[PDB]
Amino acid sequence: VFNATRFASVYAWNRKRISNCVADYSVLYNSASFSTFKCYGVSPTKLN
Amino acid sequence: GAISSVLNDILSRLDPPEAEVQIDRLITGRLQSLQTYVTQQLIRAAEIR
Repeated sequence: VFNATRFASVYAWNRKRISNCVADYSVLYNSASFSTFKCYGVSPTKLN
Repeated sequence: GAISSVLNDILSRLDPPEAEVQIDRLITGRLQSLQTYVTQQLIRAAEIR
């Protein structure tokens, strides 16, 4: 998702299906490795 | 007009400054629902009285 080899175009984007798993999303907000992290319709810390 | 009808859904999803905007819509709506219900019951009470 984030550390992929290469991304696709803005119209043929690579849609990765994430299913049957768990992972921390609040750490991504405070990972200090992204420029912007803004969630719409949900808080970035509460969705974790 | 809110993002969701369940109060706990907005409390569990949005931050306080973002949830209060949507929670206020539910409060404004649910308050008016009671004002309409109480208004009818107050009027219907006078009819039954």
